[PDB]
Amino acid sequence: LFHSFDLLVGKDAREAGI
Amino acid sequence: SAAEGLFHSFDLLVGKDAREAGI
Amino acid sequence: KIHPGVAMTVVRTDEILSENILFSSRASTSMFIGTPNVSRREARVDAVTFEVHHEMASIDTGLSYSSTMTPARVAAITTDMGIHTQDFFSVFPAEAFGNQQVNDYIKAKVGALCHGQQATCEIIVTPVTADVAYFQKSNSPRGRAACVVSCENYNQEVAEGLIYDHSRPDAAYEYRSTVNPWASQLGSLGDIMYNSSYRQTAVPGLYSPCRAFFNKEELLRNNRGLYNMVNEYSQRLGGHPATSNTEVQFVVIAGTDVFLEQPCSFLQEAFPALSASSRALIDEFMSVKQTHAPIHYGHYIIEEVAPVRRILKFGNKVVF
Amino acid sequence: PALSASSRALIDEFMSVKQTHAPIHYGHYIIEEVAPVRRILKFGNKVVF
Amino acid sequence: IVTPVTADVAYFQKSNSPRGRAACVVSCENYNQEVAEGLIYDHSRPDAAY
Amino acid sequence: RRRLQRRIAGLLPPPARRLNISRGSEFTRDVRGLVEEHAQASSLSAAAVWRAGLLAPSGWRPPVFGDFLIHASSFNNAEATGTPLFQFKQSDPFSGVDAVFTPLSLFILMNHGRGLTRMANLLYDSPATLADLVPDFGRLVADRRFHNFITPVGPLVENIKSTYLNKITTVVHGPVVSKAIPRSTVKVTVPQEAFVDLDAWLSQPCPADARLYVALTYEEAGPRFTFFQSSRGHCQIMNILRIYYSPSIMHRYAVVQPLHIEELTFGAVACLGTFSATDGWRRSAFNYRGSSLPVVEIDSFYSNVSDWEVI
Amino acid sequence: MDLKVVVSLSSRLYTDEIAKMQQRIGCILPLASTHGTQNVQGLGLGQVYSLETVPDYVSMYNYLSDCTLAVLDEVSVDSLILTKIVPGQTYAIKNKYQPFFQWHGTGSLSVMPPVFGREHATVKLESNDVDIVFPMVLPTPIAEEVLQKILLFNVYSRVVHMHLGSVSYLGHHYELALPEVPGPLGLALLDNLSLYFCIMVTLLPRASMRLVRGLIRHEHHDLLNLFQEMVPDEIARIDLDDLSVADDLSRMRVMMTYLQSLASLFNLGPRLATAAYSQETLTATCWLR
Amino acid sequence: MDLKVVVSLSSRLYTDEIAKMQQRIGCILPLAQNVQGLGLGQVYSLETVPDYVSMYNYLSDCTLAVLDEVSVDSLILTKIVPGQTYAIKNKYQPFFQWHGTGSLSVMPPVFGREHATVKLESNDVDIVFPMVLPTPIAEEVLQKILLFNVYSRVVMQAPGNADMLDVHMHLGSVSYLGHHYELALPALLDNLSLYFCIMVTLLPRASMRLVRGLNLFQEMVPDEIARIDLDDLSVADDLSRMRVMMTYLQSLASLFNLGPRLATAAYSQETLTATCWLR
Amino acid sequence: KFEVLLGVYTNAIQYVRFLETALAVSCVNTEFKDLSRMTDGKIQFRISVPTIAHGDGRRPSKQRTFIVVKNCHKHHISTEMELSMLDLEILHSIPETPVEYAEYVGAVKTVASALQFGVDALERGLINTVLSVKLRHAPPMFILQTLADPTFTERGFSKTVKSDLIAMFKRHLLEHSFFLDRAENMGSGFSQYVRSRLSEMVAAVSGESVLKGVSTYTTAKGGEPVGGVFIVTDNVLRQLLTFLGEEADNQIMGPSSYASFVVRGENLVTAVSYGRVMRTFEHFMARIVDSPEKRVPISAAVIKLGNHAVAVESLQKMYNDTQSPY
Amino acid sequence: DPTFTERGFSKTVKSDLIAMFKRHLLEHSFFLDRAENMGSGFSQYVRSR
Amino acid sequence: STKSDLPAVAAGVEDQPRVPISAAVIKLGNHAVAVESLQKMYNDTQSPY
Repeated sequence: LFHSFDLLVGKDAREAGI
Repeated sequence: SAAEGLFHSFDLLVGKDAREAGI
Repeated sequence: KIHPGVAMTVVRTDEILSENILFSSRASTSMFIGTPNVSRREARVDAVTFEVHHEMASIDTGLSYSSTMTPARVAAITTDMGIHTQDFFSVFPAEAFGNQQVNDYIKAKVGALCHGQQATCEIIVTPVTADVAYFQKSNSPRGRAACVVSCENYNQEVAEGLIYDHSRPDAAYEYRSTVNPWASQLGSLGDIMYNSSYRQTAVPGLYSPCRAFFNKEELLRNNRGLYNMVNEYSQRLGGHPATSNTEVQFVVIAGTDVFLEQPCSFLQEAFPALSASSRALIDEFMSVKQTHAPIHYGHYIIEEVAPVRRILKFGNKVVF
Repeated sequence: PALSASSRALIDEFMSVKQTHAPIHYGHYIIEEVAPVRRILKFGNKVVF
Repeated sequence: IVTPVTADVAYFQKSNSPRGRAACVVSCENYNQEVAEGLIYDHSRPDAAY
Repeated sequence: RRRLQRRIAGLLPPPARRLNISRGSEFTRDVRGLVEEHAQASSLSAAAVWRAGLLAPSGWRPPVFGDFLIHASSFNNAEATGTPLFQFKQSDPFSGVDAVFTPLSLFILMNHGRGLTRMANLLYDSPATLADLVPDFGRLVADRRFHNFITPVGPLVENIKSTYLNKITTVVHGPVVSKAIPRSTVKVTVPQEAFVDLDAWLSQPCPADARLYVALTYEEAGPRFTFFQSSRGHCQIMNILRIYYSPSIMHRYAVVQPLHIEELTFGAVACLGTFSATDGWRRSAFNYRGSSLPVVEIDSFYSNVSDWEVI
Repeated sequence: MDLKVVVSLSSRLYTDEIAKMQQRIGCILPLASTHGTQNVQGLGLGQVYSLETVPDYVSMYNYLSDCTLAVLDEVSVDSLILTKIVPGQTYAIKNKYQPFFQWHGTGSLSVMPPVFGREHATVKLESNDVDIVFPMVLPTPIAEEVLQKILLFNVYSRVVHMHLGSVSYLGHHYELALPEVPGPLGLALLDNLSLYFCIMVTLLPRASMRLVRGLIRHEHHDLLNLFQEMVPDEIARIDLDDLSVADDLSRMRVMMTYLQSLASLFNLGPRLATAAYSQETLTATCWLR
Repeated sequence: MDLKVVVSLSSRLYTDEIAKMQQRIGCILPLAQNVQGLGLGQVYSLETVPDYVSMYNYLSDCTLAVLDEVSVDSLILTKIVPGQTYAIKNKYQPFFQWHGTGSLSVMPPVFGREHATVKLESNDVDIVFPMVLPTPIAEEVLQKILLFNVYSRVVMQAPGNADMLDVHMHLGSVSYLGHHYELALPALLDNLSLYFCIMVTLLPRASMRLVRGLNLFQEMVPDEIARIDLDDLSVADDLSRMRVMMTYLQSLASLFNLGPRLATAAYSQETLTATCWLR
Repeated sequence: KFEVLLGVYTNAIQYVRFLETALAVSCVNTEFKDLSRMTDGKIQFRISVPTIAHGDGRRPSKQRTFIVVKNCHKHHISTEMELSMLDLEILHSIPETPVEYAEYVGAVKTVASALQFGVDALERGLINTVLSVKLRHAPPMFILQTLADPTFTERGFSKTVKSDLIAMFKRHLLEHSFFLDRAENMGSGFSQYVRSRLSEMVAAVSGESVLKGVSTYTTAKGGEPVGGVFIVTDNVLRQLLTFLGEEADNQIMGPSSYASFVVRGENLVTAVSYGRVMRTFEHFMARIVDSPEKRVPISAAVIKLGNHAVAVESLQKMYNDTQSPY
Repeated sequence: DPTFTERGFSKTVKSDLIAMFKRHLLEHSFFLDRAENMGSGFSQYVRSR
Repeated sequence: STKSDLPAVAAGVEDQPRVPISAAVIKLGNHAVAVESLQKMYNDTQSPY
């Protein structure tokens, strides 16, 4: 999604993400 | 503002195939 | 050596260099390390003055307090904890009496570098009938204690009543209004001494410890919420500082190199130091710690309570 | 300062009760030694340190 | 050393100099003759302890 | 010759960058060369300090020099480099020789008629030619007009040796640098016994450049030269020396007679230059064959002599 | 020479403070140091001009002539950037000041402490409890009259006085703040002026009294209006003597050097030379004189 | 950087204009680009009275410029900055020698209008150059022109106390470092003499208000004739007197400082040229 | 009759690294860096707190989500390195004789010990600013002995609970300040008292925190996550390995988090490691010739406080290279 | 002890450093004869000193 | 570096054959100090230690 937001927020999608 | 804390991924350009202006 | 009509509440501050321990949990903050970049500043013909510049952005992740710091152990009491008083003929040099012949005579009878700091102590006038039981615990040097963090935040009018209105009784001593009237009301002798609104002709460089207990803005700075008033404590506020290493305690001009924090400005209370009324109760204190007399017939002795248990040695009678 | 005394009385009670003794009497006084060498003092068998 | 009779006994229980002013040797200054001698012999300024 | 070409290739200003707005594809390589020059003139590597040496010819200035011709007898060649020279105003139209004064020779000009004395009389043992060198000394300090005939020309940077007709080259205005084409930096040597730091006398705004002041005064013993160092401005330092001259206003009160306008005037001060306030003054020791005296050493001096402003 | 200090804030700037700073961009600000990064605690004139004490503007004059000078270019969140002023560099300074003194003469300007009231230039940060005060920028002919009004209220506190308090400018009249007691260094400056006057009252010539006598009785100028046709007897009793040339010339030599001393005594605060002041952009390309 | 300023000459010169410009090429010239108000000549015109104080205030206001080449259609000059240095020359018809003097004053020329001018007959304007001269010479000619104005006014009103020839004997010539210069003295300079006059006659009451401000110590040193005064004065006229007193004293004191004070390092008497930097 | 020169020695400069010291357990070094590029220093969090569904009909047990905005701390660090131009002049000149070749190599070493001064300045500047952040967000332990305990709060901040929380601050400021002093005055309560105070610090700090991830900074012996780090001075470091006695790991942490800075953080000091200073200046001299012819172990002691294996580390050694205040 | 050299050797550090000298003399001089005052804690006390 | 300075600092100390000498070794944790006494040497000379 045009950016590099993976290691700032983490790996999991249920706890965190965008 | 409402853009005080949010990232933005992309934009939506209104049918402008060679223009960067407008809404 | 004859008693005057008034008594005093002599107040000083005591510095202490404390080796501290800092704790912080893992992943407390996120940090963006910018690449270092160079810039010339003063292109001198002899030797150019460079500059290596850096940027870093640190965001606090943890919404609670994810870091704390304890004062672990004392290293050295850097101050005197002494007897050297403030000299208001240095603080307010602009005011003098009517005749000059009596003015220079008064300046002759009073005061107009081989130890540490000398701990310049303030003097607050009080009536003599203040009971000693107020003076034996963590209290404020004026009459009313500052339970203004207890009040509602961002409201000056209700907070002004619990600090200056004596129509309601005190927060601690619910049966009396003030331990002394000459320092606790809004325009008292103790209020025209160390407040902001009457120290206009003061020399700004010197430091008085009683500003933390009489300056109205920092009394009313603690009016705000506890989640703000413990935030502002460790935010390097330095609203009531003193110098690190000089002879006389000066107020620092926004000194950032010295690390310091003042709980005597945070919770607005002063601790009673080791006093007496004669040498006899002093020698009676060191002989019997548990069975000493805190009150003799006319005399008294106030055992010290402090964050640091300062050990005394008089000869070989040592107390803890 | 060394272990003085203004009278033998104040030094004959200091050897008994080395803690709660009187350091200053009415006119007399006793000054404990605080030297870097802690001297063993023996008066009879009342040994203080 | 001859001293007057009104010297306090609290002085003579603590590790001091036998004369009145505790001679600040390094506690005065470094290498002058107006600050060291001023803090050692001039009694217009009160001494280090008392 | 090839060494001269390879050296003149190094001392060469870079060509200016081009923008070809007319063509299109050349603008791409123009901005590509621009970002290539910027990224290796900004990032932490040796290519960053490489671009600091080309100097881009407001940053750097070549200084001016003061070329004067004196006698070798009034000069001592054994001195160190940065010696603050004092040229005297000559009254003759075509003289050619000018009376310069090192502070040691100035000291023996001062004291003759009334350690710095030991070093001064060990380098300049003869007082006859140097009291003869001025036309008049006692009346010119009596009328209090000696200050306008003393002008400072800054520190020496290169002295060409001579048996007679000695020539001194001094930086009068600008950054004090040595004159030799192999480069060196001249340390200004000022003797400590006439020097003081004024902040050691005062006992807070961090300045850009701390200046160096000379204040010749008319003391009742005789002439006294003082090399003042301060953190402040010219209109500031005259007020600071107004506070410092506390026995001077008492002496001025001492002279009841107003018509004698000699004793109402108490010396003049002059701003000699501006050195690095951060890289402060060092104490050094200029040696002679007999003794060694403590000499205040100042580095990185930017000289601009001011006029004699009267206290 | 990238002379670009970044004054980082301790805490986040609020929006009304952001608009208050961004309204005042390009104004004169004094720095405490010249080093590569400073802090807001130590910035500005607020360390010497506090709400606590008396406003003593003479020590502020001396601090301004001592400390380095800067103008403000960037205010962002959590940080503001300042640009130093060195001799040899031309800067753009905009007249964004609340006492509106127009620089239509394009003369030498003067940096002045805010004598005209704290409240218009008390620009507030509640990020950190600091009160930056902007020093006022005004031309030299108004600078000499505000300095003489500062030096005259101290001498006319004992003995209408609205003409003494308020400034006299050709366009407008603004009221300035006058403290009753000047302070230590203002009284020191007035004491230096008093000792200068008490010494040089006897170092005045005697033909000028004959000039003012003959010109008030013979040819009344516009400049002789201050006496309102009145002469004291002091003028006659220093006109009881005969006039000479040599002692008058010597008295005049020491008079010129003493009035040079008076000139550099009154010359307080840095002076900046303007060049091609643009009225429409309200900015002026200036170097430090 | 670029610093070469061209003055827009609309009219082409004749040959004698080229001669009169090439005589005085090394001197300085002020500024306001336009050609009418390019110099100090607008004060020395027939439009305004030759007053001193407004001339000096303009000269301290206006920037200076040194010129290096003169053409027939372009006046090429480089302006003055405090950054770098320029080479200037003493090419004034009142001649003064810079034998090793490190200080230079730029005073308005009180040696007469014709002594310092270049008269352009074909052009619209009559330009002048301000006097560049060493500072002891400057303060000396200030003294000897100021007292000449005062001592000439006193003999116009009543010459029974001063004499025109006796004050012209001492005030006709300055002497500094051997070079004995002459003062061509013949109204001009009346504003400054009147300012100084009213100021020195207004200082006694100012000094007495100062000694009553804050005692007998500093009250002893005034003389017994300058001490005795009647202390009976209203607040309004005295307030105005002290205000205009320190006003004209500030004007007088900043006047006795000689403007942007040039400084030189090495003067070549062979070439009449010295390196000059702004100070 | 000679004078001997017995040797001339110099000290090596110890290359600290923020990702080598144990203070980087407290700060994650992420690969996003949009917020420095972003103008506004805030970031808006959409957190979601659970709540207990009420059983009674007192009030409806609504959902709860907080929209909290967190403003970032953008810091600027800047030293200077004065370098003399008469070394720059021989930097630009090409050498041909061994006297000027020795002078050229000496001036290159002078420049290579200026860029290395810059790297060792900003690396200690980075850790100094990190330490100054963690002293800007750390209220003291005598507050979090009570305020981090929900027994006083979360009933509503009334007048009364604040009026008792102030007086309970006053007790922990007295009976519990200078805790390592009381451990000396106490007898056989040496070990468990300081374990009690440390575990109370860990319980008072380690709570609800947004923006979580994988178990960063594992050790080597057990492999557990490191909970926190204890920055201390050297005296308390020498004491607290005796009051505790034994450490969990042999002063080794094993973090595979240091993998994206072994390429990114090493090639910044390798380019000034004197292999590359001489190489780049040789390349510039070649251009001047061209001109006229045309994972890892981490030294950090690991103690055990119940379940959480925090680390202890003293940076006094780092601050003592500078001879500055701690 | 580096904490007392954290700051510079100023004028006031040279007072409490003298006081710490005299304190260390009054307490920790003769570290061995006061090790014999206890019998159990000899080895750890001497190992500490 | 330091390792490249190791044969330069060790001038001839590394290139020596090594014999065992007699002393008593205390281990003070990580250091292993060597206690020894020379009074048996000073009492062959009838001279004060």
